[PDB]
Amino acid sequence: IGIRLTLPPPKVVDRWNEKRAMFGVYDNIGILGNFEKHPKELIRGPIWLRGWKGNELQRCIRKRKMVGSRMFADDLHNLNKRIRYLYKHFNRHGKFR
Amino acid sequence: LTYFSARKGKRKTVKAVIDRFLRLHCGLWVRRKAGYKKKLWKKTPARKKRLREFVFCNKTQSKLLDKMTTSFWKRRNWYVDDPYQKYHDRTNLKV
Amino acid sequence: ISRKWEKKNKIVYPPQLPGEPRRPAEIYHCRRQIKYSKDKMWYLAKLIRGMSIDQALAQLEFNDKKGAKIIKEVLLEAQDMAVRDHNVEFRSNLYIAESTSGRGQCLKRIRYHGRGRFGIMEKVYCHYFVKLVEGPPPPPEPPKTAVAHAKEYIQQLRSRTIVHTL
Amino acid sequence: TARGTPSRFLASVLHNGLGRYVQQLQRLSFSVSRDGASSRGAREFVEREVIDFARRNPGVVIYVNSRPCCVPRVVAEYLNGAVREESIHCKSVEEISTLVQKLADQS
Amino acid sequence: RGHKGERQRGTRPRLGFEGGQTPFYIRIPKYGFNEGHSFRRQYKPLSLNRLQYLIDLGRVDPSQPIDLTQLVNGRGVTIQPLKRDYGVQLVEEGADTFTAKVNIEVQLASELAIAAIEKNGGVVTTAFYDPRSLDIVCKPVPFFLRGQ
Amino acid sequence: NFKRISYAKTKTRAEVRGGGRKPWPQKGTGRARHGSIRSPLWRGGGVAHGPRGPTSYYYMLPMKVRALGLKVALTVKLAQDDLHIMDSLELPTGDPQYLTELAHYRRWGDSVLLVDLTHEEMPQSIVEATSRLKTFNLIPAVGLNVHSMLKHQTLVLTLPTVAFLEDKLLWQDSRYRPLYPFSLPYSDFPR
Amino acid sequence: VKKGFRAAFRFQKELERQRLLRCPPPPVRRSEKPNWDYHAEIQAFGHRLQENFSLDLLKTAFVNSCYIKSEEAKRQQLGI
Amino acid sequence: LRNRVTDRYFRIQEVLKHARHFRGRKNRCYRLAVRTVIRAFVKCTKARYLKKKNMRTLWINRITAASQEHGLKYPALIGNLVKCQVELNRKVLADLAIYEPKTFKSLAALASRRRHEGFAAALGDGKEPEGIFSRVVQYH
Amino acid sequence: TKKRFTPPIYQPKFKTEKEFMQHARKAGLVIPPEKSDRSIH
RNA sequence: CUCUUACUUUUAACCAGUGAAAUUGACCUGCCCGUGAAGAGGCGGGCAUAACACAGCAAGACGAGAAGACCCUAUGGAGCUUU
RNA sequence: CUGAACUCCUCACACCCAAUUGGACCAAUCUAUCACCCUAUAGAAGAACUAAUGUUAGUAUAAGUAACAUGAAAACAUUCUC
RNA sequence: CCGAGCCUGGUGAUAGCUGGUUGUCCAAGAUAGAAUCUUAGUUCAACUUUAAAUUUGCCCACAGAACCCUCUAAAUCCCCUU
RNA sequence: GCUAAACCUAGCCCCAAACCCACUCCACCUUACUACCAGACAACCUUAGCCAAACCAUUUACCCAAAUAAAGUAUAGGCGAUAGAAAUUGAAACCUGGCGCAAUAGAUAUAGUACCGCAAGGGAAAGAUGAAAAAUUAUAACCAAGCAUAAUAUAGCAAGGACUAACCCCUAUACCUUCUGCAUAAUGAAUUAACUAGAAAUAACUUUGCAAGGAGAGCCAAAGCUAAGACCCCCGAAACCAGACGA
Ligand SMILES: [K+]
Ligand SMILES: [K+]
Ligand SMILES: [K+]
Ligand SMILES: [K+]
Ligand SMILES: [K+]
Ligand SMILES: [K+]
Ligand SMILES: [K+]
Ligand SMILES: [K+]
Ligand SMILES: [K+]
Ligand SMILES: [K+]
Ligand SMILES: [K+]
Ligand SMILES: [K+]
Ligand SMILES: [Mg+2]
Ligand SMILES: [Mg+2]
Ligand SMILES: [Mg+2]
Ligand SMILES: [Mg+2]
Ligand SMILES: [Mg+2]
Ligand SMILES: [Mg+2]
Ligand SMILES: [Mg+2]
Ligand SMILES: [Mg+2]
Ligand SMILES: [Mg+2]
Ligand SMILES: [Mg+2]
Ligand SMILES: [Mg+2]
Ligand SMILES: [Mg+2]
Ligand SMILES: [Mg+2]
Ligand SMILES: [Mg+2]
Ligand SMILES: [Mg+2]
Ligand SMILES: [Mg+2]
Ligand SMILES: [Mg+2]
Ligand SMILES: [Mg+2]
Ligand SMILES: [Mg+2]
Ligand SMILES: [Mg+2]
Ligand SMILES: [Mg+2]
Ligand SMILES: [Mg+2]
Ligand SMILES: [Mg+2]
Ligand SMILES: [Mg+2]
Ligand SMILES: [Mg+2]
Ligand SMILES: [Mg+2]
Ligand SMILES: [Mg+2]
Ligand SMILES: [Mg+2]
Ligand SMILES: [Mg+2]
Ligand SMILES: [Mg+2]
Ligand SMILES: [Mg+2]
Ligand SMILES: [Mg+2]
Ligand SMILES: [Mg+2]
Ligand SMILES: [Mg+2]
Ligand SMILES: [Mg+2]
Ligand SMILES: [Mg+2]
Ligand SMILES: [Mg+2]
Ligand SMILES: [Mg+2]
Repeated sequence: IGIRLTLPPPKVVDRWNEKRAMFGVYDNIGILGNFEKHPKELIRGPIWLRGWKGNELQRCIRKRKMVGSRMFADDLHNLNKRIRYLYKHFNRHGKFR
Repeated sequence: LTYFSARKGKRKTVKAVIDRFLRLHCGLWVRRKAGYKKKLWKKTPARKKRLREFVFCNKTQSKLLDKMTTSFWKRRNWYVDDPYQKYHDRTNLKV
Repeated sequence: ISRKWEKKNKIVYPPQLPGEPRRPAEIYHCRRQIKYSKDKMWYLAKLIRGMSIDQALAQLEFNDKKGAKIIKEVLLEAQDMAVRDHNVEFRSNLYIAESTSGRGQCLKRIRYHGRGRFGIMEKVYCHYFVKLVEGPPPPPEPPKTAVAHAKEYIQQLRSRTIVHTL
Repeated sequence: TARGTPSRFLASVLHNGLGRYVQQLQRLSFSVSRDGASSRGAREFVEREVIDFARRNPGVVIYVNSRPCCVPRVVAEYLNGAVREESIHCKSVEEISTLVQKLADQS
Repeated sequence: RGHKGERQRGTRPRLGFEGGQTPFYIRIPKYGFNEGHSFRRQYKPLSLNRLQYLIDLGRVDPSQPIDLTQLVNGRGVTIQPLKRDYGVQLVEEGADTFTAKVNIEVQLASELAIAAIEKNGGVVTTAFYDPRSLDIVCKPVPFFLRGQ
Repeated sequence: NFKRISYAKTKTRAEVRGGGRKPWPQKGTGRARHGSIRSPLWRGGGVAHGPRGPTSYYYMLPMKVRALGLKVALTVKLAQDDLHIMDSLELPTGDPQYLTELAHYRRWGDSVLLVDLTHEEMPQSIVEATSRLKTFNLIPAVGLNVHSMLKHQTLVLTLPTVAFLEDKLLWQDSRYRPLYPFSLPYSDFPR
Repeated sequence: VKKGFRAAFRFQKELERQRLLRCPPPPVRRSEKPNWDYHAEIQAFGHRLQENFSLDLLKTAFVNSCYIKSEEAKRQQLGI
Repeated sequence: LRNRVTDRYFRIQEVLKHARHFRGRKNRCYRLAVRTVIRAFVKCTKARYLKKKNMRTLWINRITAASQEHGLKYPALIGNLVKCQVELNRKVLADLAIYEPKTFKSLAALASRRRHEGFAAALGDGKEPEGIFSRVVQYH
Repeated sequence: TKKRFTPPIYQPKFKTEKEFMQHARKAGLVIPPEKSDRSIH
């Protein structure tokens, strides 16, 4: 019980496909491109996360002022509550002061 | 103390420390004496003399005050004709 | 669910050699999902365990329990199934080798109690397994006699060594 | 465990050492991999150590089967019929040289 | 985390709370150590040792007038106008060994530093740059990209 | 990791539907005390400490460090006899089988990275042979990276590319500290 | 279903061992099993016992009449 | 990434294999067997001090019995064999009493001889010389 | 999950097709004729 | 009540059918004295001791049930009154 | 004379303190590159349960216990008792 | 289950209080006290842990440390040598 | 040997992109889903409190129209807790992807259904053959607890040391939590499976790079500076406030 009786289907991986064979290309676009472009501009994803790093409270604060006017009402309400909970935890709870 | 502000997400400074203490770049904190303006008519000149003296703080106090202030108050400033300019660096200090 | 008991009557043994002894015939049969308790049925399968086919049918024919009328029906159709399908010459030359009960898939209903309380009762079900073997019932083992008790005791006194030495 | 395990009395194989000593280790079967980091220590043992180990033990037949494998093992068979299987997975040459010699010394 | 209390439950009081007695940072009187710190003028010191070192390496040419821009372009100083910096003050350190004929412009200068430059045949002048102009003089190129 | 963005996310006990009502009274029932049916202890409850994506892993090594790793990769390829200099990447035919038989006769390896100076001046002969192959990839000199050099066994550079690389990598060894981004006008940059 | 391969592979090995115990296979000759060289196993036989056997003679000491008679039966069926 | 324990079956079998011979539910239920497997390992680890103690207790009981057959007590045999420079331990002596009875009587007769020489010397004031079996070999 | 409750064997009594259709009428089980171009071979 | 008794019915117990609940660390679950988180089936010294069901009893398992409602504590609540 | 984990003897040695603190290893999972009967070096993380009157589900104990049910005969027509 | 209804939301309310807190192995490791609407807590010290720097530390010889005064106390402080 | 066990899909999550937005007929604001009669009722108005301040009473962050920086600076404040700008500066932008979950997970979801509630409202559970079932006397077995095959024999946390030998001999006061201290007759636990709990700044340390300079404008700097690594859990009240639903 809790463990499968048969072996799973093999996990076949193509190590020489397009995405793996051309990974890392143009990462030094700045050094070798006379600094016309910056590597962070090659990052794709949420517009509030491109070329930026932070903790959950920092990520949530950044999302609310960058795309908060476009968020769904229910999702925005949960975001504000998440920021309230994290504000109390980080600034009032913990082992160190 | 506020470790993460709700708008910027950065540490704040306690402004009750800035109105009482002075930090030398070396890491020392200078303060006044509690009671240097209270009931001078019942105190001796010797006691009043050491009450209006600017004294230093210890390790435990200075480490606390360093946590209650940000890096802006730890930078090296070059004010013009500062009375404490010569005190921002230690000399002939070992260990 | 498991249904291995029905697959044991499908094994085909290789032809025996001329000098080998006659192999007794084995007949497996069962009945599934009987509306009866396995604990109550166990007392009936324990009764005929080791009996002959004709003696077991006589004890189950005058028993007042409901399981008796069910087992007797399973024995009658295993008796015919033996001679018809498993090449058994005499229908009376059979004995109960194995007879036990198993738990079946049971249901769950609610039993109401006082003060707005409730219990969960289960409509119990059971299986019955039987194995018939060709031949007469193996003779019962005689009770141990005083000669065997003494013969065993003297054997323990002779098997004792000097312990914790060379 | 003692109560959770079996036991035996101290004994020998065919009163060994009484008239002459006969090495009980009879066969060694290595399974190394041409490629594989797990078998690195086993490959270096086959280049310099196994040949010199066979010169000292001429009564032991050593088989080296180089095949694809993730866990290399050495199988030791003894005169009495016992078979002990062991793994040399990610073991240095010094660890495998003392292991094989342990197998030769046992009964 | 320890056993029970506020230690294990993460409910310690704030930093600086001494358990109820008037804290240390509160029982000390107030004095104007840093009163108006944001409106004081600062001047990055430029020693004659530093200046002579920049000239011996070719990072600042003495054949042309030396102003605030050429010093920054040569990585001799780092001005922070946003940090209430108003320029550089020429200090007298390295006056004895200083040997160079230059035309330098510095917002502040000591009486001894002037003597060292006027002894070797040079000229020193003091000029004022406001915070806006001070940002343009140090980094002209970013200002020429504003179309102003 | 610098361009990685994890999209995994879970819902906390505050985001699971319902779970506002206290299941049963605090005392008397003889059961454990619970405030909501969506706490982590429950089946269908929130995740106590789970992923809170989208999460970013962005960070930057110093320019001089990233430029130095290229020197080491270019040095290790040569020391291990895995670097091959060319004068031009022009093949006689656009047959991909020719480029494969050519790397096997010279014993290059199973994977080869061909580096050209620009993306527009690439001969069409080599563009038609590497577009159909998987281990014979063609990149411009601007797309050179430590990861692709380590993934591929053999590195092939043209003479123009070599001069291009030395200029870029040696400019870090002799340059002032930046006053403003190198994308803005400078006295002697670019060239 | 849990993702992974190591535990399932390790569980298949235990099932085989359980199956062998429940249904142990019939014994077979060691020569039929892998890793066997008759010429190398018979030389060690002597060296193991510290005796200077003669291979030509020792190889005929293990050949039995019953084996020769059967070895011929196999050829006759195949006409060889 | 959600990770789950996939090999929890083997983690509990390496504990239950040591509980197979227990009685009751603590031979198949991990929660119960784990607490009894741990008590078994502690008992086996502390039992190595009892084994050595109970052996010497057994040897002494067997030597005491073999010495009374010759009219001796355990202290008079051990103490007077040491006085004859005979360094034989309890293990060997008890083994000799079972498998070499004629040699054990020779050791008891020796102890009784050395014991009687001690009394004779206690009656004199040193003038009389030491006994033949009371002499001590010196090692330089 | 993984729950299926099965009843004991029913063992239909009537084998003939007529009785099945004769008993399907008493039970109201209407079985309309089939419609298919494919036939067995 | 002295001072209880007899009978009927229900319950009961046996046969048949159906089939709950609180409870349960594991148990191969004795007595006396003593000991000890100060009141022992489990420790120490003694005595007792083949195994097993059914029906009764309520001395013990500090028996089950309800995170004591009495009392105290919390810089914990609430209702009422007030110069 | 008996008597320890004290001490000696053969061999080996990091291998018996709560909170706290320091350090050396590691299961499984995903990713990169290897490997190819199940592994390696690294990078990541919803990364490890004998205990929360814990959550859900399954099955036991109590327990085959408590408790539950159908007026009588007969030809199943009918009659009789209450 | 009205000394004041129920539902949802604020809400993951708060709780110095109780309970719970998941792989292996080794190591160091029991603490004068002060303040506090504070004594069921906390901060400072003290003890304790780790890294680093440097030079003394422990044990202790003479000599030396009060009159007033009842126990003319056991002792302590200081302290080279070792 | 029963009970069971085992599976991989259904679909979901997070981004990106793109603004979004119906219909057969009939019926539906009266007691909705009801063919047909005299009417004139009409919408707008500071959220509070929990919480923090170790009580509490002024006060206590909540997108408000550009990322960064200026800056946690000016400034506000039982000047306590905490709150907190601007001038000015000025960046990039190719939907069709995932070091996301895989039936106790992931949407509550097979469904806002069943069921509960007068109402507002609350709110589930689960499925699995095969190319073919017009091959169903089919897809082997081996695995939790619970039982069965197979009741029990002096004596005792149930074992260990052992032993020819299961037991007999000797030795041994369950675990966790909580405590000055628990075999304690103090707490919790029938058992199996699965689920179920340490989140981060300041400085400092370690290992690279460059070096009186460091950093991919901002910032630091009297050997510093850049980058990385590594430290701060879970469940639980009675309550308080707002807006609805109820005689
Ligand atoms: K904190
Ligand atoms: K009567
Ligand atoms: K009782
Ligand atoms: K009670
Ligand atoms: K408690
Ligand atoms: K308290
Ligand atoms: K309060
Ligand atoms: K659900
Ligand atoms: K507990
Ligand atoms: K107690
Ligand atoms: K209690
Ligand atoms: K207890
Ligand atoms: Mg009712
Ligand atoms: Mg606790
Ligand atoms: Mg405490
Ligand atoms: Mg909620
Ligand atoms: Mg709550
Ligand atoms: Mg969920
Ligand atoms: Mg009954
Ligand atoms: Mg209980
Ligand atoms: Mg007592
Ligand atoms: Mg009874
Ligand atoms: Mg008890
Ligand atoms: Mg209580
Ligand atoms: Mg309150
Ligand atoms: Mg001893
Ligand atoms: Mg010792
Ligand atoms: Mg040691
Ligand atoms: Mg491993
Ligand atoms: Mg976890
Ligand atoms: Mg578990
Ligand atoms: Mg639990
Ligand atoms: Mg009963
Ligand atoms: Mg009854
Ligand atoms: Mg809480
Ligand atoms: Mg220690
Ligand atoms: Mg006070
Ligand atoms: Mg001294
Ligand atoms: Mg408060
Ligand atoms: Mg209060
Ligand atoms: Mg679901
Ligand atoms: Mg089982
Ligand atoms: Mg006993
Ligand atoms: Mg107490
Ligand atoms: Mg005790
Ligand atoms: Mg208590
Ligand atoms: Mg952390
Ligand atoms: Mg209030
Ligand atoms: Mg209200
Ligand atoms: Mg009414």
